[PDB]
Amino acid sequence: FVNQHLCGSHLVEALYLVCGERGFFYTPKA
Amino acid sequence: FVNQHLCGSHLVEALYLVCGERGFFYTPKA
Amino acid sequence: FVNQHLCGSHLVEALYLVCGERGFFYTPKA
Amino acid sequence: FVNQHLCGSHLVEALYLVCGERGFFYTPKA
Amino acid sequence: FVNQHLCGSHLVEALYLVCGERGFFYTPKA
Amino acid sequence: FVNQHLCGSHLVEALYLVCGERGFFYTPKA
Amino acid sequence: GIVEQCCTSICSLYQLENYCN
Amino acid sequence: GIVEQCCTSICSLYQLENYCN
Amino acid sequence: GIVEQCCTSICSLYQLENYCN
Amino acid sequence: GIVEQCCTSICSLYQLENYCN
Amino acid sequence: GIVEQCCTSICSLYQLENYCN
Amino acid sequence: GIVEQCCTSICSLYQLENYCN
Ligand SMILES: [Zn+2]
Ligand SMILES: [Zn+2]
Repeated sequence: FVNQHLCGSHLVEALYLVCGERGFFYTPKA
Repeated sequence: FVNQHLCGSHLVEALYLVCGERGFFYTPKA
Repeated sequence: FVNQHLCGSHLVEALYLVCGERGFFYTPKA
Repeated sequence: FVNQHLCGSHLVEALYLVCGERGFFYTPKA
Repeated sequence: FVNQHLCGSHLVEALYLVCGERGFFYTPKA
Repeated sequence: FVNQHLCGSHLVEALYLVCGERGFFYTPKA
Repeated sequence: GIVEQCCTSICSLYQLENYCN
Repeated sequence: GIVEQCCTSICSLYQLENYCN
Repeated sequence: GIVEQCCTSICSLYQLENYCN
Repeated sequence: GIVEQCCTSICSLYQLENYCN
Repeated sequence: GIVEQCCTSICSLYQLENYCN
Repeated sequence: GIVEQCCTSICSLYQLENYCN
């Protein structure tokens, strides 16, 4: 697998693909 | 606003547009 | 709801989500 | 170009790529 | 990582996130 | 049809729309 | 859940706000 | 309409140009 | 336009509803 | 193919790596 | 490449068809 | 955060799994 710049909605689509059924949390304030 | 039929990654997009920087939790069923 | 920067195709996807069945118009020339 | 089966937000994406800056009107049925 | 049900343009997105700069070949069936 | 700037995943979604069933190749190294 | 309701049935943006942090 | 035809059946990019401003 | 208010500057989901038919 | 398997059934990211250049 | 012609510079939908198999 | 590691800087698909529940 490779490394990339993931910003905005592109970043959460990546989170959806990786986590899938497990679900995930998006906390930019963290 | 109107009612929407959101499935798959289209739902996480909608969450990102509604919550923005506040962040959000995606928790699908087991 | 929050405020954001929406550009390009990301902007029309937002228009689709907000307008839905009502339809919408994208006129950058305006 | 080829024929495509476009539904939901995938249709507005295709409109944005074809019309570009010319803009376009999205008018689904009542 | 988890198993995913990818159709249409959602599959090319997943390919882009996995392959990145390495590039990839999209070859659907005849 | 018009001309535009297509970068990242937006570029491969365009390739999917134009090529469709023919398939395509994304080779940034080229 | 909200994830299932939006896809089997329909949901509103106001319902989706219940999931913002 | 074009919105319904593309989804129930199929449409071409040339048909979609009929909707550009 | 919508681009100067939402892309260059920032806009709310409510401002986007002004472009709905 | 991989394109059909992912959509009719399911596929993993590891299977998709077989298609990177 | 496709990136230098479509991302850095601008390209038409016709130029994108050169990358189709 | 996830934004400073994946957006500002670059991150791998493995680093994204730390944000999965
Ligand atoms: Zn879809
Ligand atoms: Zn983008």
